[PDB]
Amino acid sequence: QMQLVQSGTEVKKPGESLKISCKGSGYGFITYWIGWVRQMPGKGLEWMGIIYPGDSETRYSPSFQGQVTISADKSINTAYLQWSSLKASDTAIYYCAGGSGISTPMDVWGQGTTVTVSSASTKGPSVFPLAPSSKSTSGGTAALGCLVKDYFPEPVTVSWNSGALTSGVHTFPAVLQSSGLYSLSSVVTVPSSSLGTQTYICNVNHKPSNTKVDKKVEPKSC
Amino acid sequence: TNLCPFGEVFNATRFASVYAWNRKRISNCVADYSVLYNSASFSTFKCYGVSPTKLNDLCFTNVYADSFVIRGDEVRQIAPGQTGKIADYNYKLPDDFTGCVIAWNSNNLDSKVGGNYNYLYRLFRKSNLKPFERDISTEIYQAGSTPCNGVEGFNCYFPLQSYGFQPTNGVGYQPYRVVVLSFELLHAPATVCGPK
Amino acid sequence: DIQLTQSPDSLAVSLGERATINCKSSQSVLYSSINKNYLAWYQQKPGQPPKLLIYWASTRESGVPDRFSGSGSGTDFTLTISSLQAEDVAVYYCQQYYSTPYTFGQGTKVEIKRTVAAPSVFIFPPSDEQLKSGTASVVCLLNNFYPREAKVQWKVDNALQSGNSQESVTEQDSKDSTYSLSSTLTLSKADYEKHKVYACEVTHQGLSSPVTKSFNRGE
Ligand SMILES: *[C@@H]1O[C@H](CO)[C@@H](O)[C@H](O)[C@H]1NC(C)=O
Repeated sequence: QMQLVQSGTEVKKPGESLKISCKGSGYGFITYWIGWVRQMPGKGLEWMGIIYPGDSETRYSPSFQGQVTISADKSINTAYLQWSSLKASDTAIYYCAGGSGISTPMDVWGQGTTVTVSSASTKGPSVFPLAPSSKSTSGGTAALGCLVKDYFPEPVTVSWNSGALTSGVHTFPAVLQSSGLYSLSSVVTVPSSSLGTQTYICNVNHKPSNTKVDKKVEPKSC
Repeated sequence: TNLCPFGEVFNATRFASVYAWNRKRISNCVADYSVLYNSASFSTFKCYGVSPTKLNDLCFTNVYADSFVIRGDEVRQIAPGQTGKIADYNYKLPDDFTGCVIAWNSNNLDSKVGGNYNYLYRLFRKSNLKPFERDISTEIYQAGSTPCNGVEGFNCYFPLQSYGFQPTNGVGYQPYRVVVLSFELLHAPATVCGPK
Repeated sequence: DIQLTQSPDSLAVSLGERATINCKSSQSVLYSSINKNYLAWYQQKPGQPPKLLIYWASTRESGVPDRFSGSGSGTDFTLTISSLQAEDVAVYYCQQYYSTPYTFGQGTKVEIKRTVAAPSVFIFPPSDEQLKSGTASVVCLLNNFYPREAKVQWKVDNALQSGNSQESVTEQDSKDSTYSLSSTLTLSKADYEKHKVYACEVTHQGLSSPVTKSFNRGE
């Protein structure tokens, strides 16, 4: 049995060259044909092309002919997928898959390499409280949260009470705003009686911008 | 007793000229295809229509092991849908081929100081071979208007040329031994199976 | 150049029931030499690579449970899950590997179907802190509801707002098979302070009548 391991996350500006990689480890490698699949955000899979490492025999899909270059280096068991000039539309996650033959199912997959192409610069998030309404169902449950707004690139981590509180939490998927910056809100349901007695803090971490922020959410003075 | 005799096909001290290619039929034995792909001694191992990793638990009516010798530049030609000297006049594979084209540099075995000239290839032929066709005819090729009456000269050539396999030749002019595993499944009994 | 069409796009199925997905190929994918169709099925879950379930139209890849079975011939193929399990919530793609270029189906989204559950609705005014920065975000939360379809209408002084809002939805929950949804109304500090009543009107199959939660600016 063998496995494939891809290069890490990329974040580039339109016009930059890029070359992501896929190295295979395990016996039975001389046999494997290595293909590239693209998955755009929220979309399905699209087969881009396949290469044989042993002699660099390269077959493209019509949609990616001369839009990318699949290459290989049999000496290190590594397939490459490269652009000369990135467009913003190239923003996706790129899987390499492996079949032990040409006209063979893809048995083995890489973890995926996330590529983000955007004219946006690294920017740390701004954290705002979604304060619980004081006027809420007194015997039932109340909701409160954080708005993690205007950051780049993805991703951010949002935990609650330094990781203590996970029950009843929903961290929504980021949306790409028309500003090219991402934005996300994390909410939690807690007993309304606990609004006076328990401290609620959301912890936001944005590694790219080296931004660690703790925001206290409490019922608004108003 | 009945392991499939790939040992004597691959580790055979004599290989065949490509035009006069050797075909061993495989029947009535258990085939350990792991020995093959776990080997790190193969330049090429392009399989078509079937996964070597997934057939040491499948069965077939007949398996054929075709062996011969060509130069590195020409191993690319041992594949469905190719053209050239070797593909068209020596060893052709069908478009819907199912099997494995395994090759390795044999410069240590099939080269000599003054040039080894035992390995030949068909240079001329009136039409291309059909898939798995084997021509060993030494008919003088008629290139010109006037027919040769088995007489060699201007526009009338002996159809076989020799490989000039010298140790100091560049990779691609050096010899490579090739084995082509091909697999058929009819509605007859299956006799070639994996250990699983 | 072979093309595949999957159907349906979306498929909701109660726990322990049968799910069937159809792949229609524009052309046959039968290798003559071994009587086998060159058609594969993949499972893909959120944030994960696709996983090979079934190859040669009907052979199970090793370590695939019995409840997955593949079938069909010529151009009409089927992936079938008897006994849908919580862990089967995923997208399923068919792929032909008869000839390059290989091609995938558009994909089939598979959800757990459970009893209707109405959303708990909550509305959050913008923070004083955000208003200093000169934008205002009004958030509406629909919490733990099934199914996913719900109309969210923003109302600003009783005027329906349009195209200044984006929605966002959770993965179906592992334990209770519900979705949660956030509608986020975005406007300049200026435009925020022109109006009084910000309201969020939710229509959902589990609500006899559309529920509205609202707030008056500065309370
Ligand atoms: C002979 O071929 C077999 C493969 O069938 C292999 O196990 C062995 O290493 C070969 N002998 C050599 C390289 O001397």
